[PDB]
Amino acid sequence: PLSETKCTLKSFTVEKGIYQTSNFRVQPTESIVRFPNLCPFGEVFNATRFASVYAWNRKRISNCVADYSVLYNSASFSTFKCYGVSPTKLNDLCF
Amino acid sequence: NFNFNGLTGTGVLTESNKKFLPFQQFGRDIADTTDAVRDPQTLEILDITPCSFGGVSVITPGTNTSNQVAVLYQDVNCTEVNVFQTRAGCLIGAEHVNNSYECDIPIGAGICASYQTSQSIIAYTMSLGAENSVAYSNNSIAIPTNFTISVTTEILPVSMTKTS
Amino acid sequence: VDCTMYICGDSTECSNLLLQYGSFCTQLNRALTGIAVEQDKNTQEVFAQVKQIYKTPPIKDFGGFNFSQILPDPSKPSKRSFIEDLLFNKVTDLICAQKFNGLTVLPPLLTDEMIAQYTSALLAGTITSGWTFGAGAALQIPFAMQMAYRFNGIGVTQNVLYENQKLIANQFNSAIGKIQDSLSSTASALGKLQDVVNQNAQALNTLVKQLSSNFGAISSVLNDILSRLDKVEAEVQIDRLITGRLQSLQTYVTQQLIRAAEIRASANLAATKMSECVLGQSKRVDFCGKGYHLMSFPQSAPHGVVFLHVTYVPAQEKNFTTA
Amino acid sequence: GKIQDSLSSTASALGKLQDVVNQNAQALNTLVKQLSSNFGAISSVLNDILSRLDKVEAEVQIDRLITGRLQSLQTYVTQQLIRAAEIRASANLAATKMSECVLGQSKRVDFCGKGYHLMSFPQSAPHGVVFLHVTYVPAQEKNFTTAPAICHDGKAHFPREGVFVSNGTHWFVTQRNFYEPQIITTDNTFVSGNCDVVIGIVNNTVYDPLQPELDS
Ligand SMILES: *[C@@H]1O[C@H](CO)[C@@H](O[C@@H]2O[C@H](CO)[C@@H](O)[C@H](O)[C@H]2NC(C)=O)[C@H](O)[C@H]1NC(C)=O
Ligand SMILES: *[C@@H]1O[C@H](CO)[C@@H](O[C@@H]2O[C@H](CO)[C@@H](O)[C@H](O)[C@H]2NC(C)=O)[C@H](O)[C@H]1NC(C)=O
Ligand SMILES: *[C@@H]1O[C@H](CO)[C@@H](O[C@@H]2O[C@H](CO)[C@@H](O)[C@H](O)[C@H]2NC(C)=O)[C@H](O)[C@H]1NC(C)=O
Ligand SMILES: *[C@@H]1O[C@H](CO)[C@@H](O)[C@H](O)[C@H]1NC(C)=O
Ligand SMILES: *[C@@H]1O[C@H](CO)[C@@H](O)[C@H](O)[C@H]1NC(C)=O
Ligand SMILES: *[C@@H]1O[C@H](CO)[C@@H](O)[C@H](O)[C@H]1NC(C)=O
Ligand SMILES: *[C@@H]1O[C@H](CO)[C@@H](O)[C@H](O)[C@H]1NC(C)=O
Ligand SMILES: *[C@@H]1O[C@H](CO)[C@@H](O)[C@H](O)[C@H]1NC(C)=O
Ligand SMILES: *[C@@H]1O[C@H](CO)[C@@H](O)[C@H](O)[C@H]1NC(C)=O
Repeated sequence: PLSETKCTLKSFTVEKGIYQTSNFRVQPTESIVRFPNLCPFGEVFNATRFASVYAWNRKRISNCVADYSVLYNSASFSTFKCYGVSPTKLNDLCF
Repeated sequence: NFNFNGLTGTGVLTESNKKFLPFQQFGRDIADTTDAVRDPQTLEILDITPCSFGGVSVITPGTNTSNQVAVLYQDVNCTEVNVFQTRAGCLIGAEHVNNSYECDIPIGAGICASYQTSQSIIAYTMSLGAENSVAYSNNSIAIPTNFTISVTTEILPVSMTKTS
Repeated sequence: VDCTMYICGDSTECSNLLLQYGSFCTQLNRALTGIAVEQDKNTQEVFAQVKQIYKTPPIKDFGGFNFSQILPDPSKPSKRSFIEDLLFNKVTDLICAQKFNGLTVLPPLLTDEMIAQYTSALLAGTITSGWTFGAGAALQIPFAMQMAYRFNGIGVTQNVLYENQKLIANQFNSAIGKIQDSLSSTASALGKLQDVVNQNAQALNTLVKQLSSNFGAISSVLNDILSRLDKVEAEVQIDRLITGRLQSLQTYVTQQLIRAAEIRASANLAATKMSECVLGQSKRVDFCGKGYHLMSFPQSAPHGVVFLHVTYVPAQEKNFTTA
Repeated sequence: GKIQDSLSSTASALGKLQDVVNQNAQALNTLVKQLSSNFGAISSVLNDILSRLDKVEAEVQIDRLITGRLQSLQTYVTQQLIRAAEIRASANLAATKMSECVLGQSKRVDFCGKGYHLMSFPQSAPHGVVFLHVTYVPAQEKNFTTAPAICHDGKAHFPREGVFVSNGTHWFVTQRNFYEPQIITTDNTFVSGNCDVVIGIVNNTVYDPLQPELDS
């Protein structure tokens, strides 16, 4: 913690008096996830009958868990894009 | 580093006496920053708080005198770090002194450090001034019999380097 | 303020970008430290002009003037004159909220208890030693024989006081009393102090609330703004946060610099009064407050100072033909 | 002679000046270093962005250079303005001291430095001024019994200037800031009131210049 002062002072002779050098941020020991199914992607993505665009089908989905892995492991999909979504953090995301 | 029902945050979770309304979720503060939370699996009111933070401060006599330094951790409690606890934070490497001398290297809240006694950086409550008590009585006057003429340099800026 | 943290919370991703703005982060600390340093220089210049700490004698006989109001209270744990407590109650969470994001409140070098020892000394020497303690070693002089001079200062021959002493005693004391209620019954007298404290806590709130603004970025949470966004596109987003926030500091910093420069001017005004008015007797008309000035009594107040100016105001007139 | 010894080894007494010169070159330095910063653009060299890319892209990048540098000026400039006023107030104080202290004699207390002020001698210094304040400081004190007044015949006698003192027997009136005792005569003292009112008046005899002059 002394040598940092010489870098902040920018002088091999640090004259008398107190110098602010660095900051310490206590890092956290471990994570607490304190929550108080499966999501039908085999029923949506392997579904047998999609309607057209004039009467498109909409399925509100909640209260289940995301299988976001095999989405990327599918790799038979032509155009697959995401805006504001990260693949690594997709599992981490809690919609 | 906590996540409560999708709420994420990093703090010091403690017991707390503040009492929610039942339907509520987050307590908050004037800054809208998350303050208190309710543990979902068993309802209890947990505070939150910053980590130790503060700035590091290296108290040193001139490198001409010593290479020894006393580190002041500002505004922390001495755990997360010869140690001494101050008003201004956690000080390390300066031996406390019950004696009180002139403030020399100002630290905070009256704590002032100086190098002298072998030697070690010390830390002590600064004495403001030396003490005197005027000897006073309603008939008592003290008239100077002799004087000095002192020349005291006083120095002021006038102009600064002009630029364009 | 911690520039790297306040801008980039807990993210190296953002933290690396900040390096591309160079010395902004450092020069802000260099700026605020310049303020923070001279603040304890202000308080240094004002309060401690006196070489030694004088203390009042054990027994108070001033000729009828009652200073128990203004002198340190021996029965308080922190010894502060009865009046000063009225002040510390008027002036006044923000305790850790600011301290979340790297907004720190450093302790003033001089504790309030120390400030009350200076303003005891200055007030102890003023009473016993007259004005001479500012010019050198304090000289005990009978207080009633002090006020004979301070009349000669304003042109009233001293034979007025030696004859009117008892009267002047009561007028003084009864004047001190009303100073209590003047403070006690109205909270707007301290507005000057109260405004300073508010404006500081004001901008801090504003500075904090700037963390929650989008600044054109998709969100104000740096995690969602940087981690959710592609390590390619999220760069441009975090700029709008950084550029926004980093600017928002310079706004705050510049305000403090300007505002401190006002206080720096007000501090000298105090240090001028403290030297001329308290330590000496002022010949400057209405510099010490309306009327011919006799003496002044400093009193500390939070991040401020309060003077009690004892002044001489004539009253009853009689038309006279003159030549 | 003490002054010249102080300066001979004192780097600090000029700290006020040395700081001002520093802080400018400081912000001047920092102003320069800001020419080396990316500011988000792909490089901090102006041309090296150009010759790398076709200009319709450079028009975008050079923003983040200009937006950066232009800001860094307004930071530096707004600094100087603030810092200028700081010198500005100091310059006003110097004019006040130059005017009052040197060209006058300042009745103001501790404006010209501790002690009663006699005169000041200005001395130039780089980007500044240095006053040598010659001040009159009393030294040796002697505890004296005093009285605010002296009865004579029942009239009260007060000093014109100074105070009645005694070393314990003979009452002397003396000037205040120096001990110069003198026997008490009407030329020292004026008559006001009588012996009842004054608090602390003592019993004494104020010698008369005139009475002996008669006796022949
Ligand atoms: C100075 O004034 C204070 C109050 O302003 C006096 O203290 C009071 O003393 C009387 C005794 O007759 C008590 O009944 C009161 O309760 C006291 N009040 C307080 C607030 O302490 C004090 O006696 C006065 N002293 C002089 C020398 O004038
Ligand atoms: C106080 O000062 C007076 C003034 O000098 C002293 O009176 C003189 O004392 C000396 C003693 O050496 C005698 O020789 C003179 O004749 C005295 N003159 C007068 C006019 O009295 C006095 O003695 C001093 N007293 C004390 C206690 O210091
Ligand atoms: C000064 O002298 C006067 C007399 O000229 C003193 O006044 C009287 O003092 C005696 C005691 O010695 C009392 O018994 C009398 O009652 C006093 N006068 C009256 C009318 O009451 C005085 O005490 C002496 N001392 C001073 C005042 O300094
Ligand atoms: C400072 O150190 C130098 C050697 O680097 C020495 O010559 C000089 O005497 C020292 N001065 C003080 C005040 O310590
Ligand atoms: C430090 O922690 C101890 C207990 O852990 C507590 O008694 C003390 O008050 C704390 N001090 C500060 C300044 O937090
Ligand atoms: C000061 O004295 C107390 C006892 O009153 C003692 O506990 C403490 O250790 C002393 N401080 C130092 C630095 O020795
Ligand atoms: C002096 O005379 C004027 C005449 O108008 C009057 O106003 C004033 O009150 C008089 N002074 C006193 C003390 O009565
Ligand atoms: C005056 O009396 C006080 C009484 O304590 C003493 O301390 C002081 O030294 C005396 N003055 C001189 C010049 O000795
Ligand atoms: C001065 O104070 C003393 C108390 O020590 C007292 O006896 C004396 O009467 C007082 N004299 C005056 C004039 O106040």
